Order: sequence, then structure tokens, then C-alpha cells
Amino acid sequence: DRGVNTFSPEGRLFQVEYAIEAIKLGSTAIGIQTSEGVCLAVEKRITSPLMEPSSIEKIVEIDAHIGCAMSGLIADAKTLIDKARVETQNHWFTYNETMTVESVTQAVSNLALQFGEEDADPGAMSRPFGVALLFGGVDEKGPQLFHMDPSGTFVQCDARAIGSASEGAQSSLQEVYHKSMTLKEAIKSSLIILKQVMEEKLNATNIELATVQPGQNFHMFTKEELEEVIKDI
Amino acid sequence: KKTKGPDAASKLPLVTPHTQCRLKLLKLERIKDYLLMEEEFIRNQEQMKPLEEKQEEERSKVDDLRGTPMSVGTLEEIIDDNHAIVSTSVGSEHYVSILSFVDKDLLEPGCSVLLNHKVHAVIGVLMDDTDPLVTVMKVEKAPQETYADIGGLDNQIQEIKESVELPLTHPEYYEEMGIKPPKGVILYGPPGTGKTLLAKAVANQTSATFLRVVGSELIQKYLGDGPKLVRELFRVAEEHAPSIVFIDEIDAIGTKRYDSNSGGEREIQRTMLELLNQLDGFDSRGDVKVIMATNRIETLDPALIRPGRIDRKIEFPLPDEKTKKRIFQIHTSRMTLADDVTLDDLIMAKDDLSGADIKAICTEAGLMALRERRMKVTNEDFKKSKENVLYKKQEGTPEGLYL
Amino acid sequence: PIRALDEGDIALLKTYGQSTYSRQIKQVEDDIQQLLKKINELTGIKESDTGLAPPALWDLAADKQTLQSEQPLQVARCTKIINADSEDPKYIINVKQFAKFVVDLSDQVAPTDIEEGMRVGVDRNKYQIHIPLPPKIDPTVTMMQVEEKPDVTYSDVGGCKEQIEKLREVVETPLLHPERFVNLGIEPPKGVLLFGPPGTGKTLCARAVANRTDACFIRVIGSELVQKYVGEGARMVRELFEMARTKKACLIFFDEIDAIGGARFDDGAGGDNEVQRTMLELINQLDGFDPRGNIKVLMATNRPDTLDPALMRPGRLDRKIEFSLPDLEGRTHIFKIHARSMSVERDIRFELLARLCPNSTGAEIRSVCTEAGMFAIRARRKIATEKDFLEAVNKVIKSYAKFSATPRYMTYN
Amino acid sequence: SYDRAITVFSPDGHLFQVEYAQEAVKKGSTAVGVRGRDIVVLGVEKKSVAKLQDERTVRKICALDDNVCMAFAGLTADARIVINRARVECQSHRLTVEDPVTVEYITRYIASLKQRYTQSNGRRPFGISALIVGFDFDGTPRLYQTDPSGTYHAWKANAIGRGAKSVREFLEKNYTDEAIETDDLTIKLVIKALLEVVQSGGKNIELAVMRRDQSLKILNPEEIEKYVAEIE
Amino acid sequence: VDERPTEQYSDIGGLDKQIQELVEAIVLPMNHKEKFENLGIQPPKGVLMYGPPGTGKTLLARACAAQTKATFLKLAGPQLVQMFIGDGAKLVRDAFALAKEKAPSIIFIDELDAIGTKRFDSEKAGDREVQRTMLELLNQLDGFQPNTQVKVIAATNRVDILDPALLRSGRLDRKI
Ligand SMILES: Nc1ncnc2c1ncn2[C@@H]1O[C@H](COP(=O)(O)OP(=O)(O)OP(=O)(O)O)[C@@H](O)[C@H]1O
Ligand SMILES: Nc1ncnc2c1ncn2[C@@H]1O[C@H](COP(=O)(O)OP(=O)(O)OP(=O)(O)O)[C@@H](O)[C@H]1O
Ligand SMILES: Nc1ncnc2c1ncn2[C@@H]1O[C@H](COP(=O)(O)OP(=O)(O)OP(=O)(O)O)[C@@H](O)[C@H]1O
Ligand SMILES: [Mg+2]
Ligand SMILES: [Mg+2]
Ligand SMILES: [Mg+2]
Repeated sequence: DRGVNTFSPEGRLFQVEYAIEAIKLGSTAIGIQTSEGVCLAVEKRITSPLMEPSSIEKIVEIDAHIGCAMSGLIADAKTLIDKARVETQNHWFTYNETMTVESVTQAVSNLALQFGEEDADPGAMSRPFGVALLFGGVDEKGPQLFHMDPSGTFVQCDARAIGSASEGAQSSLQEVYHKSMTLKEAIKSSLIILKQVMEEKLNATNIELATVQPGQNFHMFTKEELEEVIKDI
Repeated sequence: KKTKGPDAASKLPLVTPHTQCRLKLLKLERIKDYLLMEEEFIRNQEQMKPLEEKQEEERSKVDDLRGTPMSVGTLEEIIDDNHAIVSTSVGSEHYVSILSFVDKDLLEPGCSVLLNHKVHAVIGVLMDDTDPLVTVMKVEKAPQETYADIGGLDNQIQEIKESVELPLTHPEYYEEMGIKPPKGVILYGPPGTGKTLLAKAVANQTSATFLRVVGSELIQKYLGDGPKLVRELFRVAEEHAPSIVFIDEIDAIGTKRYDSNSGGEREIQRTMLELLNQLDGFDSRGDVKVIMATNRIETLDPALIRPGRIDRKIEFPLPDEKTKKRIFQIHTSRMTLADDVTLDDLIMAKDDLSGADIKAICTEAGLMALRERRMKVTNEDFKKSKENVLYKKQEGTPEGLYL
Repeated sequence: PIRALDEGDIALLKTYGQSTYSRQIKQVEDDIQQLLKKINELTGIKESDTGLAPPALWDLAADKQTLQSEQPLQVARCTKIINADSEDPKYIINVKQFAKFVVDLSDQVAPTDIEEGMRVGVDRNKYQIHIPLPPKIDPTVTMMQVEEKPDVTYSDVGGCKEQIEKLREVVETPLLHPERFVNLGIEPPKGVLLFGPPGTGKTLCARAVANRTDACFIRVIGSELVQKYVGEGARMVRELFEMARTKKACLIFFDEIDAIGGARFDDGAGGDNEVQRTMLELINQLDGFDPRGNIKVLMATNRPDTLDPALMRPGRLDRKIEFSLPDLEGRTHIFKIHARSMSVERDIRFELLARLCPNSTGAEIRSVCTEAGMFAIRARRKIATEKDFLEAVNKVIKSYAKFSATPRYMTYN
Repeated sequence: SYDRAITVFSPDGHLFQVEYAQEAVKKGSTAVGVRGRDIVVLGVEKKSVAKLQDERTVRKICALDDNVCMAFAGLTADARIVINRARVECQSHRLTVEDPVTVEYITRYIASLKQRYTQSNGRRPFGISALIVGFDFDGTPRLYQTDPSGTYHAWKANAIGRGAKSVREFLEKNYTDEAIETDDLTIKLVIKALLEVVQSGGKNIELAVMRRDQSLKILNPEEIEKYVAEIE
Repeated sequence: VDERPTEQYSDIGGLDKQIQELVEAIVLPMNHKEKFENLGIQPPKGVLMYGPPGTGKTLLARACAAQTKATFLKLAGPQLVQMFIGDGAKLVRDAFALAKEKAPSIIFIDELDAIGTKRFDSEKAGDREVQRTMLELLNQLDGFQPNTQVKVIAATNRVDILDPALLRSGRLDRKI
């Protein structure tokens, strides 16, 4: 009944629609692209004080110039991250260069929606990945920010927020973001919006923040740095 | 008028000590003393005050003019000041004359109107036509229980008290913020866990006009009588002053609606629709608050359980550890327990033990005691009750599947 | 080994136990029980035989004048006339349920004053005709008009602007401004049926219309549409529409039409037979070889899927309106509307509660705004706080009364 | 080769089969693990000794490696299988990396194994949640929990199976550096937590302890009885 | 039908190949009766408009009206049923009456699915008067020879439930 590959009366796939819906349940994540660099922030959403907040990694590195922020079935995000890293290193090994952000996202996206049931593979994926990746990095073209939805659709975006607070996080990003914004201004604006959407009071332990700049590599802010920014924000 | 007709009860201000004692004797004697005083005074003053020039000759005239066997009929489109149309039980439209005794006001269309047998003439109004099948649901002998009788349900009792008692006890507390007091709480939980006990508790300290329903007596066999008995019930409720109507076992008229094929399972649906319409529909609802009890909250049609019609869904669960000891204390008091039958042990073991189980164990325990010819319960008399009261129950997973 | 209990055993058992004053206690309790009965018996339920106007306001006439009213002025019986033989004084009447007859016209009434179809006051004994009776206006049918203005405006109906505009396009403008529908000659759609999950304001918007209907807003009490005797329901609906076609711009609301309407069938007891007949009469009146006129119908249901097709098709109901769950902005506006009368701290962010209440309905938004200051009343404060509201949300919706996913369940991060 | 999509999204964004497996983890036994300053303790509440069952073969605590052990709560057979796959991987990593596995690494492998069983074709989600403890090369004690969903996390302490949340709440209010000041306090801390769920106590809970250098040690019934008396 | 509605066979869509079938059950046999006997074939005195909901049955009905000039006779399924036993009988008896009177006209029994339902019955039979009404209508239809000219056509949104007798031979026989 209702095979995974089925069409609705509107021409809409059922599974792809559901998977996109599941995204809303995930925590918030804000990614802003600026000429000085690209910044990412996220809400850790600590379940319980016993849990070690270090082990909830919502911002990982794909290469020295690429970073990703996740939201959705974090279990599903793992395989997507592994493919991105392998593709980046394979490209370096063959062409002795650094893959561009769009190319990595295109490679990752090509993994999304490559699922089936009959005559596909001995152990192919059955269902779509329910996670929305915010790729951010610096390439020959400068800073780049790409959002990826479960539908395998990636589209460069100036500023975007994903997660349960996406609607309203985007709205706030709309009123503040502008082309000439600097990295620090992006970081602060990102922190405020994350603070507004976050029910729990925002402190230095419940939010992961990272940035990529033309000079420096992918950098994940430490507690000392995080405290400094939220002190003024 | 909206008379706040109470339960016409509480004639027992409640004897404070329950242990046979001369304090009990003296207090009950005081109760009897005042009761006898009342009887004496009423009889004496009935006999005295020689107002025997009574009957107010004039009222005798009125009774004379309104003959014997007066008939009950439904007033209809009123034609003229001194003329109106009536409809007898056979549905025949006579054209009668409203006599002077009748107050021209209070006679609206659809109001039952008295008549003279021979010459149909509106002789007087009747403002008591409550369906004799509906007036039988007014509690007039308040059940004898108090919130202290129930135990171990603090959190689940405060919730009902905050919507059946406080809103009319200190209503300033609510208006001061403007939140409208919650109306209607559904008490859902496993069998034998309270429910009816809390209902009777709230009946006791009513201060209102409790109406009791059954959950099946509403259903009627004549098309429409179903969705008119409920109408009459709530009409009576709103006519009387603040009231709480307990629609017990609402699992009966609550089944999830479906595209049915029978007739009875459509009349019942119409009954539920009438309930929904009136409880929250184009209208209002005065100080009428509805308490619903059910064993299965998953079966009730989403609608009769909505956060505008039935808020504050209480979740009466199977009793927990401390609540078990509390209930044993409350249900073992009036027994002469021995000195080695402390109940601090019978608790635990089985994870399934409800309040009904507790009372059964406590009763088939005294009955067990009355078998060795003793009136002081014993620890063996209690350990021989768990094997005779709690039985026939179902079991669970096979050991090994899990630990 | 359970030997029975002997009579002596019972006797001794009843008397070995602490009863210093217990026989007296039981006796006095019995005396109290038997005394309550005497007290109420002698103070029984009296002074309930009302129905008497105070023969003081009209005390003077409340006398032999009444007898004068009696005796003369013979009580007549109502009856219709199915024919009036022209130039032949004989008339034919059908009383109601008794039988038909041929009647003579009393001298006191001129034949011209008596016509075909009017209600005559036939007398008993010999059925003669007297003072005619005006056309009936049934009590059940006439007890349906709004005759009031419920305290709900459009403003308070938040969270749905497209829905309100759609409803207004058929319930208000096509009657309060015919100009716009002539320049284009667009026939104003008539018949709006409101769907929606259980509790979304489907009845709120219906009530809101009543505050600006500036005409009759007959509210069909569906339960009244069904009565014991056959044909009663069909007559009820016919009188409903006949009174409808007597004023200007009448709107008739059928709240919870699921009760009267349903898929037809002849399997179970021939269906409802009578109920289906009433539904068919309604359908015929709405559409048929008898143009309705200037009467519009609004109907609401929780499940439109269980409606008879001959009633869901356009013509009878044109402008179907989904009433879907509110959006984020809808939720924010709904909270604001059902919070403007609450002693709430100024620093409360209502844009956050909206996100924290996903897939909720308006009734839930209320039950959250309320039961929000209820925790404040529990704490004995006077100005609720944001923490209070958030706790209310967590204790009302999302987790509501059952949260199974909790023990080491944090897979959505 | 049966290749039907067993687990597939459902409206409102959820995976039924993953949820259902989670409840199966709930109905199991209660198992508790706490991370001390220099000691990591696991405990379990035994449903029934049965007075005939040989306690040897019903152990619900096992050693994946000399420096890693775990406790679970859920379908036993699913638990035995998962342990075997972890054991072979631990040796394989030892073979290649030439170093003992890390608790974080093995947790990722086991978690990655479960994640592959929910998404795969013609397969059922593993009905177990595992608590993995061990001392890394640096010596820092580690505690990891894995759910059937494949999500894994690092904890100071937590409880799975029947009577999980209540126990965890007990852990949350009662966990502190002072309680983790001494090894005995940690061990007693565990027992009280299980006693919060299990009734009999002393004879209904099996306890195990792992130290920095010493391998896994299972507390004898006498030792468990002694600690229970000390708490009382 | 005093109002005599104003439909014409250009305000109606797709009604060809069935509009003519109604024509030769309404207008031709009544207008030019002679040439039907010219051969000796009469179009049965009944046409049933079976068709899914809201397909246009009443549309073609009012089309046959207006352009009939024969005092169209109109009825209603639910209207037939009445309260006091036999009142529906009088209604139906008269309805087929006053048809011989004002001889030229055609009767359309809308919502026929209600007045006549499959021959279910109640052991009490107290609520079985509708069956008596339907049998009365059937009798009237039977007592009708093509010599007289008063046609009858009716619509049934659900041909399933109609009593499989109103379609026997000479009662409603032509189907559109
Ligand atoms: N916690 C409790 N404390 C005191 N008495 C209790 C408790 N739980 C149950 N009982 C007793 O159990 C008896 C059985 O009736 P009870 O009112 O409890 O049933 P119920 O929960 O309403 O059942 P039902 O599911 O049939 O509606 C009552 O006399 C009540 O006093
Ligand atoms: N969008 C909204 N904005 C403001 N108030 C709303 C909204 N939706 C619902 N409400 C509130 O919900 C309350 C309860 O609604 P009610 O149950 O009377 O009607 P309904 O939603 O149409 O449901 P039903 O299906 O029972 O007719 C109303 O008093 C109304 O104020
Ligand atoms: N084939 C058609 N072409 C054009 N208009 C049509 C057609 N069928 C119906 N209509 C329009 O539908 C409107 C509503 O009535 P309609 O003719 O649909 O009823 P119906 O199909 O005869 O109904 P029912 O069979 O339920 O009695 C009419 O005003 C008519 O103009
Ligand atoms: Mg009751
Ligand atoms: Mg409604
Ligand atoms: Mg077909």
C-alpha cells in the first residue's frame, strides 16, 4: 500500500512532503552570509542537566573552509556529513584543489532523493533524510551560504534560519539583514534572533556558534568567546 | 427568579467523633433536641394564632369559577388582549377567552396554560412543566461523603475544586484578572480509581443544584425525544441558579461519529450533536458547569472533548505508593485492628491495586475475621484476603523477552 | 473447615463489644431519621400552585365580570376552509384532525369578510362560522429569530482574514450593496458551508455575522427539526422557509447540519425514513422548480464527508470554506485578542507562545490564555507572568494531559 | 531477497517503527549508570531470580573490551546480537589503529549500526537502548547512551527501561559533586536510585563497577547486601 | 406553474441526444398525437431521469416546462408524505386528479427516491403509510391508457433505492 514512490493528485510526493514537515520539530539554526565571512549559530536545546552539553554537536566541519549546521533527525544527518567529507577529500586528492561550497552541496544534495524500494540495491536507502543542512564556507567566489531541504533542493541564500523557529526567525532576519553587513553585526543579529525564539533564557552553554572567514579556517566559538558576545547582545 | 434550590439536605451537620463515645451521644442528643423543638414549635403555631378567618373569600371565588378537573394545554398565538388560542393534548386548536385572573404577562406562546374543563378558557399559568423523566435527576438527599473521605488525590481534587467550588466561593479571585472560570471537567481514568467518589464529594459541599445523569437514560426510543430530554435537562439547569450537571458514563453517548448505516446509531449521534450544540454553540450558558466521567477517553468523539467545552481533563491514575497507604488508613479506621496488623506491608508487591481493590481487601478481611469467631482483624485475616479478592486479573509479557 | 455461625454465636458476638452508649446511639439515630420524615411531611411542598395574577391590580374586575365573560362568548374551534361555494352560502371546512364538514355562515359575519383558506371560528354543537382567525405563526417556528445581538464582533474573530472576507462576500455585501454585483452582473454566491477541525471559530464567525446582519438571522435548532409524528419535520422546514420568504434579506443558519443531513440508504430500517424525508424537503426548497429568492443559508460541520451529496453540490451550497488551523501570525493575533482583558505583565512575548503551540486551534488558544492566570490565582499573585503562561502551554497542549515520549527521548535535535 | 521499506515517514513528521521500538525499550528492566570522579558504575534491577535460573547466563552487563562495558534495556536477543557486533569491531579497531578503542568511538559504531537498521530495507529497528561506560586512554571516565533511534549522547548519568524518568529525576535532584566525592557514595547513589524503582532491594539488583586500571568487577551479593544496609 | 419559467434549449448545455428523447416523450406525443397511432406505437407514459447528483435533471425539467404551454404540474417527493393517515393518499389521488381536468399537462414528481423506497416494511406497519401512498401512485399510473394525454416524468438522484416496481412495464419505463 502507498509505495514510497507515489504521486498525489497535485503531483506531490508523499514521503518528501512529510520529511520536510519533520524538519520543523528540530531546533533553531541561523546562518548569515557576509562579505567578511559566513556565520552560523544554533540552539542546543538541552534535554536534561545531566546530559553533557559537549556531546550535542550541532555545527560540524566538512573541510578547513566548509561548515554545516543541522536540524531534524540528527541520526539522519550523520550519513550526510560523512559523504560530504569524503567527497571533499576525494576532490582534493584527484584535482589537488578545494571543492567549492556549491559543488559540495551539489554532491550532498545528489545523495538526497537517491532512494527506492524495488531493483535499487541490496541495502539502498528506503526513505528520505529528514534534516536541513546549512552549508557555509569560503571558496574562490568568496563567502557562500547554501541551505538544503530534504527534497534534495539547494539554493544559495543571503540569510536563512532553519528549525522550529524558521518562520519568524526568517522574518526577523528580513528586517535587519542588508548587503553591507559585517561579520560581527551578523553574529550579534543572529544571537538576538536565536534568543527571541529560544524559550529558555540564552546563556553560554546552550548555543553553538561558528564562523568561516577568508583568512581563518572553520572556527567553532569556545565558551569564553560565546560568553563575550552574549554579554553585549 | 432563578431559585438556587439547594439539595434540601445537610440535616446532619455531621457528628465529629466516629468512635462510639459519650461525646457522640451528647452531640446527637443535641441534634435530636433541636429537631424536636422545631417540630413542637411548628405544630404549636399552626394550632395557635386563630386566623381561622382564612380562605380569603375571593380566593374561594376564584377556585369556584375555575371548576373541577382543570386541564393542561399549550398556549398558542395570542390573538387579542381578552382572547387567545389554546391547543389541547389531542392537538385541537380551541379559541378560548383569557379570563381576568390570568396575568397577561407570563403567558407567552409555548407556555403550558391551564383551562376550564367545560368552557375552554385560560384560567391560569403553569410554570412547572419539567419532564417527569427529568425532575428525577435532581439530588435532594445529598450523598454522605466529604473530601476527607477520599484520600491520596490532592492534585486531582484541587483541580475540580477550582472549577466547581471556588468560582462561586470567591468569584472576585477570578474577575480580578478577568479570566472566565473554567467550565466542565472530564474525569477520565482506569476503572475503580475514584471518579464517582470525587463526584459525590463535590455533590456534598455543593452550594448549588446538582443534577445527576446516567449516560444511558438520556437515550430515548421516540425519534427526537432523545434530543429533547437533554434540552429539557439543561433548560432546567439554567432556569435554576448555579448548577453542576454530572453526565456520568459519557462513553455511552460519545462514540466517535461515523458514516453509519443503522437508525439507532444515528439517533444517538443526533443526541450527541444536541449535547455539543447546547454545551458550546450559538447561545451562551450561564453558571452551568458540566462534570463528565468516563472509563475510556480515547473513544469520545473529538468535539465533546475540546478545550472550549470540556477543559481541565483530569487524569485519575491507578493509585501510587503513598496514596495506597493513605487510602488504607481512610478505609480501615472504623475497625478494631490488632497490634500486629499494621498496613505498612500489604502495600507494594502487585503494581495493580486500585481503591476498589483496597476496599474489597478491607471488607473481605473483616468477613474473614468473622470466621474464627473474632472481632479484631488479624494479620493472617489480611494475608488470606489478597488470595481471595484480587484474582482473575490478566497478566503481561513472558519472562525472558525482557529482564 | 469453615463451620457456620450459630444463633448463639451471633447473639454473643452482638454483645461482647464496646457499646457503653451505643444501643442508645443507634436508637437516637433512628429517632432522628424518623423525625426528619415527620418534619418534612408537615412542611411539605406547597405554595407551588402558581398561575394566578394578583387579584389586586385588577381586583375589581377579578369578580362577577369573569362570570359575565363565561356563559356568553361561546368557545369556538379553529378550522380552515377548502372551498366557498359561490352564490351558494354553503362552505366546506377541514377542522384539523377530527374530520371535514359542510358549514353555514353565521349571520353575524358577512360572507365577503370570509374567504377561501382563511381560518374560521367554527362553534361546537352545530358547526357554524364566526369571527375569522388570522393566519397562524407557529410557536416553534417563531421562537428561532435571533432577536438579540451576541457580544462578539469581527475584531475578536482573529487568526483568519481570508475566511472572514470570503464569508463577508456572500453574507454582507451582496445585500448591503447590490451595486458591485450589477456592473459586472455577477450572481452573488448563496450558500456558505464552513468546515474545519473540531473547534476553530466556525461558530464564532457565524455569531459575528449576527452582530451586523441588519435583518433576520433565524437559527435552525436542528434538534427541533425532528419530531415523533411523521411529516412534522417536513412541515417545520416548509414553515421555516415560508417565513423566510416574508422579509427582506433573511439569513438562515443551520448549525451542526450533520444532525439532519446524512448519506441516504435503505438498508437499516429503511434508513431514518423521516429524517431523510426532512433532508429531502430542505434540498428541494433550496433548489428546485421554485426559485427561492433573497434567502441565504450558512451551515457548519465538523466533518463534511458525511453529508448527503445532493446537498454538498453547488447550487444548494456554493462557497465552501475550509477553516484550517491558524498560522503563526494567526496564532499571535489570537493570543493578543484573548489576552487583552488579562492582568498580564507587559514584558510577555506572545510571538513565542505561538510557536510553542503548533497545530493547535482557537479553543486551545483560549484554554491556554485561561488556565494561564489560573496558575497565578493558585500562587495568589495578581499579575500573571510569562513563566506562568509558558507552564500553562506545557500543561495544556503539545504535552496536554499525556506525554509518553520522555524517558531518554531526545532524538530530535 | 526481501527488500520492502519497513520504516517510512508518517504525516506530522514522525517515524512510527522508531517510536514503537522505543516503548519496547521502556517495558524492559531498569538499568542505571553513573559517571564518578574515577569510577563508573552500572546497576540493574532483576525482574525475578526464579530460584532455579542459573544467574550466570542471564547477565545483563557485559564487557565489549577490557576498557569498555555496557548495560542495556530491551529485547534480549537484539541485545546479544548488538554486543557481538561491537565486540568484533573493537578487535578490528585494535588491529588497525593499534590502540584501545575509545568509548566515544565504539558508541558511534553501535549507534551507526542501529541507524542503519531503521533506514534499511526489509529490516526491523533494534529494540534496545545501551549505556556504554569506559575509561579512555587519557583516563577521563566516559558514559554514553544510545537509543534505537541511533542518536547517542554523553551523560553524567541516566537510566533506561522501565522506571527510567522517575529514576532520572531522582538522579537529577540527588546528583552532585559531593555525592560523587567517594566511590562508596557513588555506589550507594546507584542503589538508592534503583530502590526508587525496584521493591525488594539487595536481592533484586545486580551491580557492577569499573575502575581506571582494573577490569570489570561484579559486586557479590554480600557486597550488595552490605551497601543496602549502610544506606538504610 | 403560473410563473412559467424562462428556460430555453440554449441556456442548457450538453442536453442533446437526451433532450430529444425527452422531446419524444413530452411534446411530440402530446402535440401531434395522431401520427403515433399512424403506426400504432405509443411512447410509454413515463420517463425516469436517472443520473448522478447535480447533472441537470431539473434543468431539462424546467426546459420541458416554459416551452410546453400545457400548465406543467409540479410536485415534491417529501411533500407527498403527510401526518394523518391517508392525507398523502388524498394528496396523490388529487395530484393524478386535476390532470384529467385541464387535460393538457405533464406531471413531474421530483425527488421520487423518497416517496417510494424499496419494499422494506415494519412488523408494526404503523410507519408504513408511505408504502400505501406509493402503491396509490402506482395504481394511478397503471390505470392510464395512451388514449388519454397526461404524461408523467420524474427524477431520482439515486436510482438504486427506487422500488423495482415503478419501472415495471407501463409505469415509468423510458429512462434518460
Ligand atoms: N483513592 C481512594 N480513596 C478512597 N476511596 C477510594 C479510592 N479509590 C477508590 N475508592 C473507593 O472505591 C469505591 C468504588 O467506587 P468508586 O467511586 O471509587 O469508583 P469509580 O472510580 O467511580 O468507578 P467506575 O470506573 O466504575 O466509574 C468507592 O466507594 C471509593 O470510596
Ligand atoms: N481565530 C480565532 N480568533 C479569536 N478567537 C477564536 C478564534 N478561533 C476560535 N476562537 C475562540 O474560540 C472560542 C470557542 O469557539 P466555539 O467552540 O464556540 O466555536 P467553533 O470554533 O466554531 O467550534 P464548534 O465546532 O464547536 O462550533 C470562541 O469563543 C472564540 O472566541
Ligand atoms: N448541463 C448543464 N448545463 C448548464 N447548466 C447546468 C447544467 N446542469 C445543471 N446546470 C445548472 O445547475 C443549476 C442548479 O440546478 P441543476 O440544473 O444543476 O440541478 P439538477 O442537476 O437537476 O439537480 P438534482 O438532480 O439534484 O435535482 C441550474 O441553475 C442550471 O443552470
Ligand atoms: Mg450522578
Ligand atoms: Mg458550532
Ligand atoms: Mg456508473
